[PDB]
Amino acid sequence: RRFTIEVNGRRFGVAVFG
Amino acid sequence: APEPRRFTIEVNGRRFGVAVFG
Amino acid sequence: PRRFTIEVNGRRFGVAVFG
Amino acid sequence: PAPEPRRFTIEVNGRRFGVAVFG
Amino acid sequence: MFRTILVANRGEIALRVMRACRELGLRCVAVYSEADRDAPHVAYADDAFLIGPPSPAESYLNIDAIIRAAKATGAEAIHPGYGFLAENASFVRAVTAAGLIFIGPPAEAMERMGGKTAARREATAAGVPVVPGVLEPVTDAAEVRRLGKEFGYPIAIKAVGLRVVRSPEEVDEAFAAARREAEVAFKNGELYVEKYLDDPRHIEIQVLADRYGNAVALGERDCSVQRRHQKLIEECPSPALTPELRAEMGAAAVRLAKAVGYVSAGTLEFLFQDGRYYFLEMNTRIQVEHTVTEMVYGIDLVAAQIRIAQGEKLWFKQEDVVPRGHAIECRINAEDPLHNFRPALGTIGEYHEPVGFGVRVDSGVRAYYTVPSHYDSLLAKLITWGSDRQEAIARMRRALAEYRIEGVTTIIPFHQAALEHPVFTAGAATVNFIPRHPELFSRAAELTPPTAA
Amino acid sequence: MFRTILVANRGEIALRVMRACRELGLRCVAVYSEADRDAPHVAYADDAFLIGPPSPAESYLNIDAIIRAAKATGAEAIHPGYGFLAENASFVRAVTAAGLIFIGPPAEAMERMGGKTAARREATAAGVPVVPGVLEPVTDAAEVRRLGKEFGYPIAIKALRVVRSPEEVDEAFAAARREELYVEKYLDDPRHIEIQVLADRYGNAVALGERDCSVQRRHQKLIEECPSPALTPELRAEMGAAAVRLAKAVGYVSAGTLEFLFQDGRYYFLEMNTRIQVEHTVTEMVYGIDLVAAQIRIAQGEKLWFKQEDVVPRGHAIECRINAEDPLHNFRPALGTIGEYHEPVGFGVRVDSGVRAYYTVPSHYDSLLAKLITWGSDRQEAIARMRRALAEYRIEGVTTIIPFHQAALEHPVFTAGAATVNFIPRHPELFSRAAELTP
Amino acid sequence: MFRTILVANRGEIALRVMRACRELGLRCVAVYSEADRDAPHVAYADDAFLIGPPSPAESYLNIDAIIRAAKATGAEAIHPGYGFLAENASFVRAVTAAGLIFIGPPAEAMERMGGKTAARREATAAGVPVVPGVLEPVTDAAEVRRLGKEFGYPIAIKAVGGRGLRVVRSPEEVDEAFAAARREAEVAFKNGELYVEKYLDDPRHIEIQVLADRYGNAVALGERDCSVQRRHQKLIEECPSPALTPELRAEMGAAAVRLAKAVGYVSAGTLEFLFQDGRYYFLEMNTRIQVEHTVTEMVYGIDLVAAQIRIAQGEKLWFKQEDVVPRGHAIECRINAEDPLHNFRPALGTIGEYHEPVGFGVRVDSGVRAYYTVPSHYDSLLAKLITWGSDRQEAIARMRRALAEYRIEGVTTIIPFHQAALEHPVFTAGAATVNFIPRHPELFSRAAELTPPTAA
Amino acid sequence: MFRTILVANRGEIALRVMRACRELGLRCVAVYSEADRDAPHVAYADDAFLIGPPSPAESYLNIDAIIRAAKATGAEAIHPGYGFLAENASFVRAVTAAGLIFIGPPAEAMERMGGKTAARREATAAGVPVVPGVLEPVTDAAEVRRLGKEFGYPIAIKRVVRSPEEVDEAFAAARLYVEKYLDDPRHIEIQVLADRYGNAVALGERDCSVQRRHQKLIEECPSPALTPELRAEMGAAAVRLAKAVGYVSAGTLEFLFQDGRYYFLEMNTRIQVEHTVTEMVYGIDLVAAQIRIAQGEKLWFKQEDVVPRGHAIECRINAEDPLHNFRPALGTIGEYHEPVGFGVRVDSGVRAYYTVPSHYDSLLAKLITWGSDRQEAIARMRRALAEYRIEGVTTIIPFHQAALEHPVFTAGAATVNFIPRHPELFSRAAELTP
Repeated sequence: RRFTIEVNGRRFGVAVFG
Repeated sequence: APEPRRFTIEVNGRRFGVAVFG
Repeated sequence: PRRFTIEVNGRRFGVAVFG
Repeated sequence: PAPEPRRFTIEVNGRRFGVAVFG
Repeated sequence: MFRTILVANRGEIALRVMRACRELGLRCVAVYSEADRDAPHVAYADDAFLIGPPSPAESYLNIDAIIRAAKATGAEAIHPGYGFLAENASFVRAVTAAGLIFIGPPAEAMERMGGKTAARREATAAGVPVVPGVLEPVTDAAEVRRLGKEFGYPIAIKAVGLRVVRSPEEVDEAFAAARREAEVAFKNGELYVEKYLDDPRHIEIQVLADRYGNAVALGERDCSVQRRHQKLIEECPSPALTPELRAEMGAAAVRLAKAVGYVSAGTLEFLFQDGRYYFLEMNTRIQVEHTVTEMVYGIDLVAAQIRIAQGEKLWFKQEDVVPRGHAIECRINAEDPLHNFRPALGTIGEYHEPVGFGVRVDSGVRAYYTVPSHYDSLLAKLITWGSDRQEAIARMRRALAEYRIEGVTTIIPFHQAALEHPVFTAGAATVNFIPRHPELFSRAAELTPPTAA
Repeated sequence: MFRTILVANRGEIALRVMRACRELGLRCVAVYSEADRDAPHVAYADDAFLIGPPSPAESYLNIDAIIRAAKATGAEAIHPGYGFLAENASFVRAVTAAGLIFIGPPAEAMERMGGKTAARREATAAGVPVVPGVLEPVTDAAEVRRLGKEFGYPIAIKALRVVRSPEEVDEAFAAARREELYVEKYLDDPRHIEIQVLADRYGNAVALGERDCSVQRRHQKLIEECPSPALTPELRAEMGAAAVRLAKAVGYVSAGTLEFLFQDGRYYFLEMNTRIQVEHTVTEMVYGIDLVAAQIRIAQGEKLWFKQEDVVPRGHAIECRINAEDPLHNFRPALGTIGEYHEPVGFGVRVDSGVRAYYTVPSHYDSLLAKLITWGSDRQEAIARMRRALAEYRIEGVTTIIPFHQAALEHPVFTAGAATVNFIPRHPELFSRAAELTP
Repeated sequence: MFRTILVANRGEIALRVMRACRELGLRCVAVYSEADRDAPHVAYADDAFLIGPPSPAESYLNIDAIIRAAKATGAEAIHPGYGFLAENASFVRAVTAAGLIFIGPPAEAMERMGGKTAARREATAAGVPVVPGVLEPVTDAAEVRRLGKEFGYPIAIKAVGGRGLRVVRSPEEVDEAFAAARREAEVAFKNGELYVEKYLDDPRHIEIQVLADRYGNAVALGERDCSVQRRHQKLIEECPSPALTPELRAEMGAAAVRLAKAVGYVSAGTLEFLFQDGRYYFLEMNTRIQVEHTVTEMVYGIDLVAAQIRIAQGEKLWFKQEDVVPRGHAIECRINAEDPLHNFRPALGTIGEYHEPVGFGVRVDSGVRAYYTVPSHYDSLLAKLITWGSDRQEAIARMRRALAEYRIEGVTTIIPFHQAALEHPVFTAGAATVNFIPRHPELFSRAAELTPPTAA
Repeated sequence: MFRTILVANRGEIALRVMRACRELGLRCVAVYSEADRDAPHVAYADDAFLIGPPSPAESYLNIDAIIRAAKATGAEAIHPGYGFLAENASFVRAVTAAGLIFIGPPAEAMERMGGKTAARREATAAGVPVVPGVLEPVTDAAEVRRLGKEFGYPIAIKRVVRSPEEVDEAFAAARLYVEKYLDDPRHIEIQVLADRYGNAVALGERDCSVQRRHQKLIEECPSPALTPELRAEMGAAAVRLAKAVGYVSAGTLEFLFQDGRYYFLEMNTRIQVEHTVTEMVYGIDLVAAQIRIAQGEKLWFKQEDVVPRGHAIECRINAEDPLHNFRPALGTIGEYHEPVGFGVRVDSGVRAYYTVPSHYDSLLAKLITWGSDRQEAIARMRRALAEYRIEGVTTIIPFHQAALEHPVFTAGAATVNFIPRHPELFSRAAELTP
């Protein structure tokens, strides 16, 4: 499960292993 | 161009703003 | 509003997700 | 009592993290 | 000079240290086992870390785990508190190798005063009285007799006391019984002799020192009222001490502290009978009952430890140490006073702590909190201060009555009974208060209310 | 010796006095209006009585009702507290005629110090300085000038105008007639310094130190501290000695407060409060004395158990009043229901409160929810503890001035000990910081 | 010595700078607007930050946003790239005040060479020839004639309109042209003020690359012929230029180094000249990396982006002018995503299938990928196609093959135009001038012949 | 001059030669077995022909089939590439007899340099050093010792003998031939380009010493171990040998370099797999040069024009498992993303969503990087290796990444015994493999 997240501007590539 | 999901998250009193895609 | 507790590799962090 | 947590392994930009969420 | 400190403890003391950190503008980080995840000290701290499972050995006693948590949280110093690893030189050395400051005495001093025998020897140097004894295996009954005359009867036979000998003739039977008992139970069978004090009082002296050799004595404490050998009530000042004896003991404490190279707070415990005081052992840490000394001498000892850890020279001198008023502390332990102080467990339902001038509550519990069983019984400490001893006793009685802790049994009834007992009111409480007055438990029951969870 | 005493008050003081009653082995009886039936002080007391409807006039200021409550509950003495009937000599006379003991000054002393003018006369007869002023109306502009030379500029015309020079007196008299006047000396940047006095029925009196209640908004106090940073050891003795002198002259017999104004090394008497002081807490923590307990004993006829040589200050104490007001909107009264209530805890933290969790605050009477008091070895400690306690005091549902307290305790002027009566006016930056600290 | 560098640009150049960072072991941080969220540069980067809304003024030209992004990502230096704030002294001064290193020339040099008037003045001071002209207003027709004698006909009348309102080849024509130019400026430009400059009938655009260090060492890294241009925007660039002689190359290189050192230059810069009849004239200096640095980069074997970073860290030049040697020939064609045959009007859309040409001597510097929607809010440059050869002929053949085998399906590109030019006899001979496209319209007919149908 | 050229090969090399064909304006015809119908080189070519079934013996090695393809497709010359009928004089004779031009050395020259023994004889003439050895069997132990004096210890029995005493026992254990043994040699090879008219040039050296079981994995130019003096001597020797044998087109002379001395081993008669590094450092298209020499152009440059610039390194992307003794790995590649940038060249024979034929080699592609100095080439190669995406099949790319981080490679001391002596490479390889 891959999404991209922007914490106050900073781009982060996350990958949740349920 | 799916629109993002925008939340305001407070972690230990520090308000960050998040935008999730996908 | 949505309040949880999260332990990232041991460190406790108090989160509040609002909306 | 003591509801068990939800445990996930999250990789952020190649950094493995062990996460436990309560509630 | 550090900015964030990690508290390596739980419950009451951990909150006590954190409050001091907050007042001094420093960040405090908490460590907790799985059982104390919902504990007050984890919520209070600025940051927290999970050090292990509920087992003390795998959590709060894990040296490597604590140091790793400090690195993850950015801690630069560690406050041991009063239990786990506070007087463990190894923990100090691990902290030193990791580059962090130990908020306590140095390792070498801690070691020299670690064992009761080692402390007694350091006390013989520096001229501090100790309990007249041999501490070296006695060979026969004849040696006991000669040592009995030298020390003065009564004397007591102990093993590595088993029996108390009041006369020279009584020594052969007791020696035989004491040997068999040691062999059978402790698999040792070697004994030693010490002088016995029939009705002693437990008086201890608080000392504060700096990295630079300045040491001061911050008064006395009477911790005489104990069950088994565990304190239940402590008060400062002690009614048995005279102003002159108080100065003499403080001087001895500072001499002993300086000889051992002490830094930080510590407590030297003595036994007091018939106008004479005897050193037993030194606690190289903060004491649970430091609260009463804080109320009478108006000093924040935890803040003092932090300043001394940051390298400050003592900001005051012995002339500045002045007692005002009287303070008494009743320890609110979760035990059933009416059934051999059996451990009490459960979940605290409704919690309302007493309030007022001269009332202090250092607690490690809250309302709707399940008390962890793996550790101690101390839920909280109820401390009152007064203009005179009578005032302090009255406030303690009111606070005790108006303390609401529902769901778990506490010794709060016992406490109230004690504070009514005529012996206590006079200040004749000796170590054998509870053993010699079993009417306390009758009164306790009357004040024990029916309870339900 | 009386055994049960009735507390003719509510809220903070009512609970505070009851604690003193409990400690002394005495029975406390509460009085309540219909608004205060479910109030904290009513539950705490051993007994309670309904004195009337919510209007202060028909309950709490009703002498006959309070006397009736004492009769029904068997009380033998009444503690007035502060406010309402505490400084009403008539209430004292009614209380004495019913056979009950008034835990306070005698009626005659209360009267001699009642009015500001009467108090000024008693203070001059006792050699306590007063503000230079004329008691009668000023006839012409010339008299203002001559009075100006006598007192020293600046001076002030009152029924208002502040005149800094003899030349300005010509215009100012014109304006004052537009709005029948009198003249008094004006102090540019004074400090409110008050002295606590304890006395016994037998003429023995002691001075228990000073208090700087200078941070005030519209003559209403907000922060109080002991000792005052502005006083010197010599000034403290002179003012304390003067306070005892005035007290002995009027025949005082209970706890009292003499309020002065302090500017340019000189002190001037203003008013005497013939009651317990709201901020007696700071004095209690610094000198280690239970004043309410002391009142009860001196009322019981005990001779003073200590002397002035025994009165010793240790440490520094600050009190912030948790008033239910909007610090950001001209301290307008805020009312509502308190949801979650958690008081700060620790060494040297005292909370004298009249509220609880899940309590709807009566909209009548005062705005004081509770009083937060901190003690430290030095002032810096006390300031640090107050900052922690203010942050960790949880009062949900109602607006409090706690943000203002937090900003003030961060302000450089307060940190330095320069708090004057004009502290709030001269630094409006407090409210910006207060805005920053609100939810 | 800094470890993390922030690239304040997008598209092709941002990827080019980031690759230099990776090879040097440095972390690259990307900044992106909302339109370029799914852009290639963002993903390549080690870390990234939203600079702002799609509007260029609110994103890549927003100085405070870029600096704020650098602080959040921990960047210690900023690479401007080409365009946007790369030649903006305000951005340089803001970056210096924030404690960051600007990977480029210093602010003062940038300002001294910023405006066309200032640069020509600085170039005459350093003994670099400039276009003979009078920047102060010319009052009457007689002054034009006198200025015509000194400058040499033809001359051009222009208004304070960069290209001549009128070109006069004889003294007799000046009365008509002066009258015509005045109305045109008065009515439209709104200022009757004119000025006179020398006119070059068939010039060639030749530019000199200059690299300098913080310590005053400067070197000239060769020439570039950027003559083939539509309007004034370059389309094809090659290195070396066929029109230059070995002697002129040194003479121009020396002039470039003189100006760079005289102004206190640091990092990479490009001095642009006009060349006709054996004579070179200075026009302007670009205080940044050049889009066409690739051809020089391949002919002289130097990584200029890496060179910029090193001198930014304070390294002294690791080579000398004796070490600057050209080998081979390089050509660059701009894949600009605009419609040839339709006056290069912007072409937009989504790129479906993307297959880049590959081989020895083929380089593709791109800012696009397959299944990518090309943002319309900024530039048109999708990618740059560069080829190297042993001789010019080889490089042209590789460019011809690479152009044919470059697959971009969703959007129209000028790739047909490139193919026609590279077949043109004038280009094959090396005679392409600035007027190459205007003078030969047969290019567009051949372009139509090579244009695949795009449909929708 | 021919217009249509047939590439009798597949995969990487086949595409490389075609690119040269297109650039020179020539027609490309591809040959493919049933396995390579969907192969990149058949799609790229202008024309294609089916030469046989997947078995190499029945397809790419079938002389008659290739000649048949040339006739059907109209090809006028054939480029052999490397590894299939290349260095096969028989194929050359068939191609010349069929009326076609062979884009390589002539048959007679190719034959003279075929066998190791035959080449050594041609090499001793023309003064090129060879490994001291005896071509005939060694009769007794005494001859080994005597051969030990002539050659100088260590020697090798065909066991390694370090002293005369060990030769007495070692000879017994083996029961031959004797040659000098090099403890830690380096693999140095010299590039030769020749003309139909007797003009020959040496285009430098290459160090292809990082090798497992005599199979090259990494190649670089120039060699850090060679000095300018050795470079001239070795290149001259290469040209000397070529001229004596009548060479035409591209060739590679492989030497062994130990303790400042070089010894000839073999000459490969065709194009080199690692010719890429030489092309990048010396700026020459060798395949184009081969085509030009084939139509009869005289060499367009002289040894003075041969100038090295920069440093180039090549990593072979082999479909093999490094963690398990380079075991052939096979499968289908899903997503294919090649590294790109200045100084990065990829010669590939695969594409995205391509099932790799198992009947042939393991070479998926060749990754070549060039830099101003060797350090750039190392950094550039390390980035390219990281950014090469081959998702369906296991490759030796992890091995390459570990080698390029290793201290010995960084210093330029990689010998033919590099991999045996440092097994830490495979530990590092495991870390980068998941």
